[PDB]
Amino acid sequence: ATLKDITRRLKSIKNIQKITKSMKMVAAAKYARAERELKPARVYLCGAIHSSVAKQMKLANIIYYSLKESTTSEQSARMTAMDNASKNASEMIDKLTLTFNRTRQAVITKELIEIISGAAAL
Amino acid sequence: AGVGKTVLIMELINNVAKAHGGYSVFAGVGERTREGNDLYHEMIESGVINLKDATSKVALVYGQMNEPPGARARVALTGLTVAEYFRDQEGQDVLLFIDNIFRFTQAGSEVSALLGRIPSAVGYQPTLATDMGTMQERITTTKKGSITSVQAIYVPADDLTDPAPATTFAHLDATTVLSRAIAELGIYPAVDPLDSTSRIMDPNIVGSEHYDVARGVQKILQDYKSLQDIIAILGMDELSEEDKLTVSRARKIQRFLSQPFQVAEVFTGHLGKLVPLKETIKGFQQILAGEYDHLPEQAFYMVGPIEEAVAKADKLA
Amino acid sequence: AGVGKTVLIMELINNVAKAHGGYSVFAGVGERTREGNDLYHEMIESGVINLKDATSKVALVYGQMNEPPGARARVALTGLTVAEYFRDQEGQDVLLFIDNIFRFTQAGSEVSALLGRIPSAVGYQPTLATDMGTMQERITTTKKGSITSVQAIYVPADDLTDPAPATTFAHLDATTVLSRAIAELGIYPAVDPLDSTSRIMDPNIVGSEHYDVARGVQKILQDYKSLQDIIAILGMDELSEEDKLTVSRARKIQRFLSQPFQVAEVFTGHLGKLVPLKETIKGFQQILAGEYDHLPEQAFYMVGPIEEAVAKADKLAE
Amino acid sequence: AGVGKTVLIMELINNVAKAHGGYSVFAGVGERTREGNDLYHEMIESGVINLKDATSKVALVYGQMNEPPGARARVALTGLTVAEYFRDQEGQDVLLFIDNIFRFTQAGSEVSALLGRIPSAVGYQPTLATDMGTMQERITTTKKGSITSVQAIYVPADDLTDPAPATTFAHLDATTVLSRAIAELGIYPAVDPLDSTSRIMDPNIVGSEHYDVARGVQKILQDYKSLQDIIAILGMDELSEEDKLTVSRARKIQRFLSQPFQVAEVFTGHLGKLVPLKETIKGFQQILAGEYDHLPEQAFYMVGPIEEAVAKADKLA
Amino acid sequence: YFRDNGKHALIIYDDLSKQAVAYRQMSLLLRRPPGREAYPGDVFYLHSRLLERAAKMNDAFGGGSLTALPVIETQAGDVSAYIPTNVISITDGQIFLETELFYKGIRPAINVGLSVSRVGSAAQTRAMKQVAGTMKLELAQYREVAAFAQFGSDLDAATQQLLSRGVRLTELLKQGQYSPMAIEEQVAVIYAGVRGYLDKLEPSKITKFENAFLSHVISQHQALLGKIRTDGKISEESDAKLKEIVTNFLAGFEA
Amino acid sequence: YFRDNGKHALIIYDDLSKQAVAYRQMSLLLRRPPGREAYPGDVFYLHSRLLERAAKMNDAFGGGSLTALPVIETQAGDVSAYIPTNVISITDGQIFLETELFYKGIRPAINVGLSVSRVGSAAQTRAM
Amino acid sequence: YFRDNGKHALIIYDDLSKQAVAYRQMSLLLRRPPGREAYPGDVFYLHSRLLERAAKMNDAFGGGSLTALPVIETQAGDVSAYIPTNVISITDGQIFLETELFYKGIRPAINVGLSVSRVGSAAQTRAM
Ligand SMILES: Nc1ncnc2c1ncn2[C@@H]1O[C@H](COP(=O)(O)OP(=O)(O)O)[C@@H](O)[C@H]1O
Ligand SMILES: Nc1ncnc2c1ncn2[C@@H]1O[C@H](COP(=O)(O)OP(=O)(O)O)[C@@H](O)[C@H]1O
Ligand SMILES: [Mg+2]
Ligand SMILES: [Mg+2]
Repeated sequence: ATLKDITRRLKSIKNIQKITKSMKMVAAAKYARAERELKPARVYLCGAIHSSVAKQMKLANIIYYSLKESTTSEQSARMTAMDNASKNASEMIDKLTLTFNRTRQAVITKELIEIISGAAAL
Repeated sequence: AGVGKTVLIMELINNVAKAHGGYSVFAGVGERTREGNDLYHEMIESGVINLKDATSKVALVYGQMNEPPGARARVALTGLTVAEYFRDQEGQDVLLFIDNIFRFTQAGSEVSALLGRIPSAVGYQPTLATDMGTMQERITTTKKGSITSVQAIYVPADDLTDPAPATTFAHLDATTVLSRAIAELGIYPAVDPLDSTSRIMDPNIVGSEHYDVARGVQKILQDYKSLQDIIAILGMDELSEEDKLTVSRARKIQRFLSQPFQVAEVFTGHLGKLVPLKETIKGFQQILAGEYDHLPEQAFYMVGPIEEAVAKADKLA
Repeated sequence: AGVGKTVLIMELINNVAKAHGGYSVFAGVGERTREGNDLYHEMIESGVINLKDATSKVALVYGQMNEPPGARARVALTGLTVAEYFRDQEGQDVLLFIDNIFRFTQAGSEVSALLGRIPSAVGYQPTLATDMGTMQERITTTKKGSITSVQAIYVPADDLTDPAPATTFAHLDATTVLSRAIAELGIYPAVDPLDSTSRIMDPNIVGSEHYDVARGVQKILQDYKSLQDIIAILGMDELSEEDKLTVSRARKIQRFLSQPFQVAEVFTGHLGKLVPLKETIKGFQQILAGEYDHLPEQAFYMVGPIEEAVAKADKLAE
Repeated sequence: AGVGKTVLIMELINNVAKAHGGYSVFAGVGERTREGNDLYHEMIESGVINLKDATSKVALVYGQMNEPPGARARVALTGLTVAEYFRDQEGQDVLLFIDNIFRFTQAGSEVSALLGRIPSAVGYQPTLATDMGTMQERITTTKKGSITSVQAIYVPADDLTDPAPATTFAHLDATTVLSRAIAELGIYPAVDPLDSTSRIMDPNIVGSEHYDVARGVQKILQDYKSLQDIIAILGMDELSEEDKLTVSRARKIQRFLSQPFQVAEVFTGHLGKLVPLKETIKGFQQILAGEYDHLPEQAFYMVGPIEEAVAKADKLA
Repeated sequence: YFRDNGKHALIIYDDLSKQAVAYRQMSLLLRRPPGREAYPGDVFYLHSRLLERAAKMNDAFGGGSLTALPVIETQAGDVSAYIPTNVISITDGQIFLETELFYKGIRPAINVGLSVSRVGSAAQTRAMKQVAGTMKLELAQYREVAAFAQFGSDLDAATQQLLSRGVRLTELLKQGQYSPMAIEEQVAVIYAGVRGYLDKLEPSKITKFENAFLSHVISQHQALLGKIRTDGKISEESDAKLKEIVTNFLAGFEA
Repeated sequence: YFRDNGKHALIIYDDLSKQAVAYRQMSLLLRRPPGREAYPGDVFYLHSRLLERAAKMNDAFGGGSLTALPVIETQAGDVSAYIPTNVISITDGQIFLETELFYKGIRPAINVGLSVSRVGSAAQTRAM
Repeated sequence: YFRDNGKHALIIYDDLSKQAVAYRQMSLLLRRPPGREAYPGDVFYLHSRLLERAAKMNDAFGGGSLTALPVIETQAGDVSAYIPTNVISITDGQIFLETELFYKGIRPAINVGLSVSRVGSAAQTRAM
């Protein structure tokens, strides 16, 4: 890993941390507005949840009952999946920012010791 | 730059002279000539320098950027000497400002290089730590007095681990971080109350009460910061009666941390306050109990003691 | 190393030097001897060099990779001397090709220590920039006559910030920057559309249509560049309708930038195409407007004019 | 530093030397003296050293972290010469255990500096590799007799491209590269499965059953490796039904590539294990085939043969 | 000479980088001990001493002034390299130009969020300082949300407005080469975007509008501009005329 | 003195990192070819010869002991740098301290998962 | 000898990475100031001299040929490295191998994007 490699990786992951942080909010607005509307209906990339019902698979009165149990489950899980993705990206920023500084320092030292070798040998 | 650095320096001088009868020295280590002149005239203005008589509380030692590395590596030493007379002859508590410490290291690095010495890690001088040590070790409490130093820290490539900052942090007993976000949100002085820490912040040194109160303030502001995510996007009308208490209490504490300075008198209009240690501790301790739970938020902003928080909460009938 | 410099200088000779009314000078400076013999016999066949009569139009100078540094440090000065006379004591139109001009810097730095100098940064001789200065400033159009100079520049360790190439930029009116990242995808020529500049990229000079389409291409390619790393993790579908449309167009523009060369036939398997100016501007104008968003991207890969891309898409029906 | 070179070499001594007919030499090069005292007394207690008899099986040569550089620069040659005799002038079989051979190269830098040469890269001696050569080429099997050498190689700052370790690869028939990152996952021995090679890994020498399984394991471990960027951000929840499967298998294989050592019993408390080659193949053959897809990962962690993992799944309530 | 004799000068060093390289050549060939990047320990002393000669004189010494615009070429965005690090530390401020900005459309390619003037406010005319302050805060707020512009359809009311204001002002900051504007001409066009007149106009049309709008106010409203300059800010009278010129022009534009 | 005359001593080197920099200063003023972080080839030897003198003697030599607790200050958890990896590969174990744990209020701030002291296990009381 | 006598020879240099190291040593001991990465300023000339001697001869010189396959060892799969790019810049192309491809089953582990032939189809039969 060089500085070019790292700063490129840093900026992109810093961006993934941003989009994911806003998608945490968007899902939180959709989740709350859906959990407030499961109450009267009670008595009548979102992670594993899209596979959970698709793997378990392998009129008008009940069709609605499930369709408001879905949005509470989905916009909730998306809030959870994305709360992770941004926090994982945050940990990856903190880690890569540290690698970048070590590497910056090392390179400066290296490139300087090479100049010194050439001057003393004369 | 931007946040009230100079004002804080000019206030420290003014406040230390009034409370502890000690003078101040300011050392400009590779300072820009434009910013040097600007400080001179700004210091005349705030009254810490008097052209007419002899009430000036600061001395000025200047080593401008356009001077050879020798000159700029010695200016911290010229200022240290002036500061030392006030401690070792008049028995005062001297306040020494170095602006800034990186340029002291920078200058040493160059002298070294010019002397043919082999550079060290990251291009610094091999005498880096001793260059620092020989200078930084004269700034101490003797039995005849003390020199206390506030040094401006520049961090290269925003890297704390960089040899220049890294070395300095060995001699540091406190950090005062002037925050950017806190300045535009009105709060002055713009001191970040969570980045700023102290070594003498320990119950055995400053008393059990001083420790317990300020650790309570820190806890309340730290708990406030985490609650902000639940507040900003979800909604305030969710949290229980025990959480609403902590939100308003901490917000009132934030306001009480702001202060009208004596040097910012001919700029903001408000009168400047110098709050003693006892009144500082008791006020924040009182807010933590719930004694001022009834009072409005905008009372503690820009006041002296907690008594001025009463007069301002009355004037808004 | 190995991204297309020579192939490109070869195609330009094919496209410009063959037509050119006047004299040309080719300097082989510290490159492959094989290439020189390849060049010699291609020019004899095409007639640009005639051994029998005296209607010859090219002068050749060679000091290749098999020579000691001193020969390599000077052959560039020999070439441009042949080019200097034709500029002044003939006053005519002169073309000057140098492959590779890096090998005059490298050479100079091969003997620097044995000359008693402390090395400057990255190993180079402390006189890098002035050696360059006193050499390059001779390669120029004066009032006495004209020189069109094409110079291949090797970029050591694939680093454009390397003293040698970095100091070469200031000596140039137009820059074509090849890229390995682009070559490894199969895009030839691997010109970087976001790092190649020219002094006459100005509406006042090339017209507003030429300039607006040009900047339009770069704009979409920069947009797609800044989505690249984000869409790879978050998935394609999470993109808005405006974006996944600039992704399709930019990817198609990316391929329409690639072109088969009359000289690279032994590499591509494709008959070389040369696309005139007005057919280029209009073609790219069209992809940007949206006129080909129903075509598969592989229609635009390795073709000539925009008409050929439609023909290719038609053939991909079966 | 601290990955398990010495624990590896001690387990190897226990597992190969005791059960071979012939002599062994141990050279201690630039290492811990206490480790020498540890080895000596434990060899006395087991009876491979006999202070009264003539049946001693091991020659010891030591030149450790306390010796001048010259001494450490040559110790490797001394233990080597002891091993040279036993190979030739007996018509016999020798084992040679050196720990640590890096210190030879390292000791070369120290004297090279005072010999006043122009250093090569990283500060190292310009003679680095010829030094290493004239030394390494004597540690070899000949027509006259064989040396099985197991040398421990220290890696400066985990950089396998550092001249010292980088040049050592050319001199080996097998490389067991230990990985810090693997150790932090709690996997021992921390052998890097995708970075460890042997010249005997040939379908004509080990047979195709051994070759096909080995290669197949390296394939699934490589495929998992490129899946670890996507996981690192989004998690395993954003994976296909195909990729999820290779991951579960690769994680089961990663852990089954770990086993407790006899020389580790002292601190683990768990009995050490010795797995016959045919059982290692059968075990990994089965995980790949898909025969243990219902079992959990943690069932493959720190066991011997594949049977023991099956029994560990029952044990998990 | 100008600074000293009551006059005002502006010097451009293009560039100081090559001057440094040149000094390194001499330093090394004189066997002076090499340092970081092969530069001698007094390469800072070389630039620092030059750039501190630029100054604003008081009335007693003539009242003159010298302003320096030094140019530094970074290598792959490395502002931390020796010489960049030096001259950055000497100057009173920096204008950062960036490649990905340049090709995205932003020309000139100034990174508004990173560039600084420590002198700043104390050298703008009262009129500029009014619209500039509003633009500063509106763009900064924009920069926070900019990432969720292309990845957000379920945006709330308050942020959707911020994005729109942002891209608008961003376009207003774009400018052609070899066509500098008078300070009043400048505030006039920023005024349009700042007061939200271009909020409904399509972002791809802002360049066409500004060119036509500016051409118009220069043609007919020579007095309105003269007021913005002389009045020493945007007056109540000036606020009214602008509100009318824009609205009617804007309707006429979109027809 | 205590080690050899039947007694037991404990030495604390606070810290060995700063001794390394002093020695780097010495080595660079002496013009000795720098390696990683400009340290001279023999920084390892500098600490190894020292830290080896801490030992437990048998009864035949008085039964004494010297115990060494050398301190190494890392930058931002970089227990992978030159001087840290040297001292690790010289001493018998490590007590690891993290900024992370200190802040939370785990005081003392020991990582009890990374820390090791394999030779101290035999020398632990049965009660413990 | 084969090349100049109407015969056809193929030479393999395994590997030119090590010869450069030998050259580096030889140069530094001859007290010739180090250049880039500690190698002599002329490491390019070292290999350029040698590989330019691999050639195809016309019929007046006997029609012979010497073909060369130099071997270079990369560090951590980095072809963009200074020494690798020096040799790549001499030869008529490169076969590039990657440990990642090797372990995935792609054997030979040829990276197609990064490997090229500079003679191309001219070196193939019509059938190929
Ligand atoms: N195979 C193993 N099983 C369990 N722990 C191990 C094993 N190998 C190494 N370790 C851990 O690593 C530590 C260091 O071991 P050691 O071999 O002395 O490191 P080094 O590679 O420097 O020789 C041990 O104290 C132990 O905690
Ligand atoms: N224009 C192109 N079209 C197809 N293939 C190309 C093209 N340019 C280069 N190549 C391929 O890549 C190789 C490298 O090109 P070359 O000009 O020899 O590189 P350089 O001179 O920059 O070192 C060529 O041998 C050829 O196979
Ligand atoms: Mg070429
Ligand atoms: Mg060990």
